[PDB]
Amino acid sequence: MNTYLKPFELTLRCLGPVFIGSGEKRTSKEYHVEGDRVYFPDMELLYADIPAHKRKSFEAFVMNTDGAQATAPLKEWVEPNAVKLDPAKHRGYEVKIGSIEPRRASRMTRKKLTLNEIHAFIKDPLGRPYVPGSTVKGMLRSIYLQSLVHKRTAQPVRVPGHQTREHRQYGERFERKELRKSGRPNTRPQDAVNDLFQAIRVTDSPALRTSDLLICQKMDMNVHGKPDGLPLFRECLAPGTSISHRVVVDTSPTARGGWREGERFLETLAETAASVNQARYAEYRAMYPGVNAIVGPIVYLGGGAGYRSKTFVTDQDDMAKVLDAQFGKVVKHVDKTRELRVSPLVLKRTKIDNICYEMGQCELSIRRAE
Amino acid sequence: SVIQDDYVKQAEQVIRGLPKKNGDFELTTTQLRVLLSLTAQLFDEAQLSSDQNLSPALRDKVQYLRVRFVYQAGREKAVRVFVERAGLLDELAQIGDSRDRLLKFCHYMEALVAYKKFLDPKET
Amino acid sequence: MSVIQDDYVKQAEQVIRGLPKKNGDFELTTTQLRVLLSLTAQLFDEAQLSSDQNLSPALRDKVQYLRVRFVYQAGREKAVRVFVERAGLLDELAQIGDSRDRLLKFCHYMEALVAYKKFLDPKETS
Amino acid sequence: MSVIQDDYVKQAEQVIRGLPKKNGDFELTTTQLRVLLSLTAQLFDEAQLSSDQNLSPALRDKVQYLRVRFVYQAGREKAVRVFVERAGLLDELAQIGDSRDRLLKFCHYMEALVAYKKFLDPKET
Amino acid sequence: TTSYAKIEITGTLTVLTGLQIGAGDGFSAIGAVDKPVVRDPLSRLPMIPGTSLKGKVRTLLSRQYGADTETFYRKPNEDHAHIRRLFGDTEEYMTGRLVFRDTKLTNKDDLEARGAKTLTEVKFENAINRVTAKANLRQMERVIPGSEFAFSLVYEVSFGTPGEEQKASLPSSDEIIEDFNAIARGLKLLELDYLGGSGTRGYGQVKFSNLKARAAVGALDGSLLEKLNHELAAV
Amino acid sequence: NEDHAHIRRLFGDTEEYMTGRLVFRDTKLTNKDDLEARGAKTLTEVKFENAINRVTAKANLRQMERVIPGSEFAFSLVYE
Repeated sequence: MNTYLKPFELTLRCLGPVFIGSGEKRTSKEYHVEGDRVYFPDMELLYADIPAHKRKSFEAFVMNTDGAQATAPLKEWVEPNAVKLDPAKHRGYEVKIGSIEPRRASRMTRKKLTLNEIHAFIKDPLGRPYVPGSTVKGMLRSIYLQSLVHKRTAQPVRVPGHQTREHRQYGERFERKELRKSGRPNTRPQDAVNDLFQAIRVTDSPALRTSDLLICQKMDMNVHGKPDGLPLFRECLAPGTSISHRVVVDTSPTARGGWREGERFLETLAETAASVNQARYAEYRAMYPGVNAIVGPIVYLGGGAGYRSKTFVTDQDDMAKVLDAQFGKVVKHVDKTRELRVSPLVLKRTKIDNICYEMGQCELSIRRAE
Repeated sequence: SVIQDDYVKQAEQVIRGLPKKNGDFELTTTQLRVLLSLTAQLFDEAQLSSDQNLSPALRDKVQYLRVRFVYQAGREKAVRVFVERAGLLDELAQIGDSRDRLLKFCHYMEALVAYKKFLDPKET
Repeated sequence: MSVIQDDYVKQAEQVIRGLPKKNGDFELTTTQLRVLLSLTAQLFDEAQLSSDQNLSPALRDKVQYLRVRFVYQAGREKAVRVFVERAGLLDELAQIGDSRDRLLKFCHYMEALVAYKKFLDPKETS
Repeated sequence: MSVIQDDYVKQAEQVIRGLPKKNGDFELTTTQLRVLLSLTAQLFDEAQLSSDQNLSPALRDKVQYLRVRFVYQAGREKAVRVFVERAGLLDELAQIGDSRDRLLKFCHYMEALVAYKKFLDPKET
Repeated sequence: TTSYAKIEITGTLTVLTGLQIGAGDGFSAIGAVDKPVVRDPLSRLPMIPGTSLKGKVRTLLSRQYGADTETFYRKPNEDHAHIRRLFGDTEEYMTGRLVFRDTKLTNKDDLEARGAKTLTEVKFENAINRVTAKANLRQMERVIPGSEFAFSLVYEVSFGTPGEEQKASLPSSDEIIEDFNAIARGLKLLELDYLGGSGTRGYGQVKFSNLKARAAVGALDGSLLEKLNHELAAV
Repeated sequence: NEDHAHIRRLFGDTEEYMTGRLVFRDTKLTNKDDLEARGAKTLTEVKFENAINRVTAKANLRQMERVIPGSEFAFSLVYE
């Protein structure tokens, strides 16, 4: 450590799959499955060994103009003219698939879906997956911003209005009131140099290995307990991986660019993670059948975690007016949230053919290591 | 060869003919920032090179650029109309080993992202 | 032809006065023209030392790069977008062609716009 | 319509005594005007040896450039701005259309402001 | 001391999380991101400008000395007499005693030996809303976490600027230990900090390796260079 | 004039060794066309530096010009 800079050790153990998207989505003309495991070859190595007389056909196959109807796999084109997908000539990586399930009574016509699109995890410039430090620090700006609003408040938080523009301007002023508390001598009091989260430095995670990144499917259970398999296959993580970040606090005085009480907040970090767990989504999780409530130092990380994890709204009917200010012509949420008292209307649970559990759960712990 | 001598005049007529929705210009400048960061490094090593014929390493880098223009236009409907109208897959086959074919291609490529920002709103 | 008039110093005074205000202090700074002013000075130092009235082909491909950096810079900034349109800098750059004295005429008009920009603007002068 | 009151030595003393001083000295020194006193010497020595009564277009070209270099220097300096607007130099440079006689009165009035600048304060040796 | 000397301190600077100094802001290429990084103007290699390396270490050392003496140093020339000795000021120590350098990337061929294609990655970030969550995008460019830079700085032992009312003298051998002790204390503070950029969101974690001192000009006192190598042994 | 006797006979003074034995010359940039062939658009770069106030954490920007690396000057020095 140091005599004015105090580090910590933030370790995150994932209980469900974790998906941090990169902005990359792969089509079915790049991979092809073998049983359960799906192979991802290198895109340039399988092109270089192919001779030049068939390269004009391989360019017209990936760029779907005619022939295939943009749903054919790689084995549609490579099986007649047998170019062997060898894992030694094309140094890629192969990995398994969690589960595949159909929908319920959607036409009964028993439709069976396939893996048309796969969203990709964010990777290193070498090719290995990792966890950014901008994602974990955005989680800690929801743990601290819910413990000051779920424990106690002056008024219970009500979103004023119906339009989404006044729903926008309420959120950007509650944070700017509860976190711009530095008090520099001659500046505006709502300036970015007054933000209390400039004294917390959350570094990135070390690079993991791609041997454990399975493919999931978004299954939306309801109050009856009947999930449906949406076409949202994505390359997630698997429960069992340990992610270890480093957090550094700064013990300079306030208005010098420091926060002496963020260190005191970080020593009780597993405590506020449990107190926000019992008050926000332990009672919501107990409504849906077949789901067993855990107490835990439970936090939520990454996409596919739900609307409740990324806000600080408390009341269930308060969440429905803001969701009906951006949606509403598809499915009416206002009348449906007062019949079964739930918000949102589904639960993002997954399956790896063995145990049905949630999407994005983690187990949190910390220590004050030098 | 498709690139003219005055390439700035024909690179502007390509952008005026791109397809549009009820708004305009479904193709953005963020959908091809992985194609722009690979082109902007081929331009650097070709400029620093002194010999006229390309290196063997300066042909494996051009050949990797051509597999990204089909792997990005395949998974995007807006990009594949842009590559086929600007003729980027026809010009990359003309560059066998000549250095001045590369620099004429990289000058024409960066005159397309100039008129891509200028001929529309919504980009800062 | 000839979008720059004679007595261009009077024409450049009216261009800078016709800019949007945004609470007095101008939207356009000279820092937003820094990558453009450093290229026009390199072009002016090479056309001045030459002698022939027709531009060399090693000098006529630096005018085409200069008029493609003007278009890119006007596309991603709205303060520079109106200033380029109000002064007519893209129409003159396309009509330079190959003559030496329609390139020197462009650079003398370019100095008067920067000279009146620092004079008619506070939050400057250091 | 000139600023010169047909004496220009009393008037050049009515400007330097009215310049805004600071706690120590004047805010304007003579090292800031070296780029303008070197271009005005080339206009003096060129217009003197000409026999005509109106300026040549090569001589009329470098009065527009001295007009632009005055505006740029007054834009990026506070002390030169309070000195150009006090003497009335930028309004007088637009009065010289092509007259040789009105150009020579400017150069006489310019060096009467430099002579009293060296005299009315120390730190000019 | 006894004679004039110049001490050269070499080393290696390796990048652990992605670095973005980013002082271009307009000068960079046309096919580039909104916030580009500092590159070399001829060879297009990423660089560390040396002004950012000097100013960061002086900022971290002015807070370490400002917490042990319980005063807030408001500006330079008001710093400690140990920070204003090896970094410069304009009052009584007019020149540095420490010469920093600009640093190009060195292991370009070692990165293309592995599977790295571009020297700088492009990272997409998000800004979510804490009610009815909608997000706006930004794109960041940063140097990849395998890069290595050839760190170096020089240290000068002479009379310096004595002042108009003083008798000039050379710094004793006990004072050169206290100068080198504050260098390695200021280089251990940088391994906790982030060397320019976002930093609090995971950028710019950096590491030092193989720090050793030489005697480039003139001889030293004797059994003094080996105890300057021991102050640098703990980074 | 108080320097060493080996410095004042090479560089000169105004008391004993009136003129130095060394003549320095001004140098100009030679490899301009070599730098333009390797891709230099300008012969000088502009560097943006930034002083940070320690109280308000504000920004005091400045622009500095300098000769780019790789430039090469012809050196000459005469002895008598």
